[PDB]
Amino acid sequence: ASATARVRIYPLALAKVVKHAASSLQREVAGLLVGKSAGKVLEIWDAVTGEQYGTPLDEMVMAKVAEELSKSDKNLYIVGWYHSHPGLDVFLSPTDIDTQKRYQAMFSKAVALVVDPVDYAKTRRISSLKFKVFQISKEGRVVSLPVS
Repeated sequence: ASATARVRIYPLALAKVVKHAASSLQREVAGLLVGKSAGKVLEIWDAVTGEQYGTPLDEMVMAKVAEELSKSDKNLYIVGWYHSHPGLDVFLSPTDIDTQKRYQAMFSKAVALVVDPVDYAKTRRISSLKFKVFQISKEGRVVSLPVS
């Protein structure tokens, strides 16, 4: 359906995304996914961001993400992004589609992890996490990828 067949999100990455998203329920937070492909499987090993957590400048976002990237594993690379949409359920907005298309122009296997962390933050159970991982097909459809 799209360039990447499926995705494996390592627990430390998922933890980082969820902590960010769940710590910031008033905001549609974002960051980068760090990992590597292994054939048709895209591995998400880590996540970084230049955004603030919680209740809160491009110049600060750039510094912070550069600092995080400087500490990242040199055998890994940017494989996508995440975006939280508290209370909106899980889909790519029109804006998100544009962004994802831009990511894919940088790296054809890039993916978009969308999370709605409201229920997780209420229940404190990962099984209440609402998320999907998306890519955009050539013909412009939003495709939801298998995730382990």
